[PDB]
Amino acid sequence: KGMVKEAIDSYIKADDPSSYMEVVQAANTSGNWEELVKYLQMARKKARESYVETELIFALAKTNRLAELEEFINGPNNAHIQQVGDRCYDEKMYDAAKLLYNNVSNFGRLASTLVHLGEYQAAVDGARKANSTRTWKEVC
Amino acid sequence: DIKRAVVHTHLLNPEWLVNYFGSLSVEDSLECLRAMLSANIRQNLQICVQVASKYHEQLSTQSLIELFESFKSFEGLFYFLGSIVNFSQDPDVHFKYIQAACKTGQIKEVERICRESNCYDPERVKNFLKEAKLTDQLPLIIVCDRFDFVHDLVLYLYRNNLQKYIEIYVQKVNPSRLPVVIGGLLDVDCSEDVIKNLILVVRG
Amino acid sequence: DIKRAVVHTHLLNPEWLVNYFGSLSVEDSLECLRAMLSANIRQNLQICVQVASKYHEQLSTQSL
Repeated sequence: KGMVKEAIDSYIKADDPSSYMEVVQAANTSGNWEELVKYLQMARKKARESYVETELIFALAKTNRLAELEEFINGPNNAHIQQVGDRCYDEKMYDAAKLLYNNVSNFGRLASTLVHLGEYQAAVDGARKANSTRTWKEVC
Repeated sequence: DIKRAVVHTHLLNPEWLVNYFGSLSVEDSLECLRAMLSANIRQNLQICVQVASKYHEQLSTQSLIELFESFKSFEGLFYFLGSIVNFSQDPDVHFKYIQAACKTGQIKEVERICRESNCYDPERVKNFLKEAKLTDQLPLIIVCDRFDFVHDLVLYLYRNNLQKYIEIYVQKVNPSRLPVVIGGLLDVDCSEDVIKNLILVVRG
Repeated sequence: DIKRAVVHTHLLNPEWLVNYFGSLSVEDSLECLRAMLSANIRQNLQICVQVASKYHEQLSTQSL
């Protein structure tokens, strides 16, 4: 029936991480990026996967829980950054790729978002370590 | 309760017992083995594996390996599946044999199968490798470039530490992927003097 | 990285290995022993000492 809000409590009492792929298929169908957070946060301790962590940081950036989105990554994330970093600028949720690419050091893609951020002092500091044509010219 | 061979195993000729269980195992030897492994003494230990290299060829059940790894599996699975990596095409058997190689240091016998086997998901593997930190990382840099997922491996190597890994990689393993690795190092902007020093190494 | 005898020690005839290390040890067998003892299994254990009763007579180093 698509009771994505109600399909969760039927897993809280179970802690069954299975079928999470379809949970995600229904998650993007309706913005509910606060309770999927809890589902994935506890299912973390049941299935040490990567889909869990990728979609977790996606939901975190969706709900802009930056203070702990930045902290989860600093642990053994074992995730796939730059695949949700793609989703940052594809959906254009800036101040997010700023933090994804920071500890991953992808100088060249962050600056494309710092275009829209407004900062220029650190943009050129990202470009001097990039030294790519695209980076320099877009910062200019 | 026919199952009392746990006491006779200290005295009984295991050869004809292997055939006693090759017969009469109408889904029954699973339970007798479960009983023997409930008393998995070092004396009656390997006998559980000598039988095991007969029935896998017809039924390498995941229930068998589940009740197996349910215990320590110090080297039991390594000796069991040491002979089953060949004549197999499953991801789980290879992955769990590899994970059994992490229990006692036998990494030299793992680097061979990373090349030989080509019928497994290295993604779950390399994730586990970074989780169950190998501690002598040196298969991941072989199976990864075997599968060409280096764009993040180079980064992880620079992140943790780089004393030999890239150097011995390009030197021994495959010097054909040096410049792509330098592309990675320049994406992350390693020090240029390190690159000038690294290139001085001999090539293949 | 010539040092991979840690795996061959379970199978290799230690006698000629003692002389393999009696030669070629230009301040090198220290590191190979350091590697073997990084995997000081009970199997490859005493072999570290069988070699040890040769080089002490020239250099019983305190580093050793």
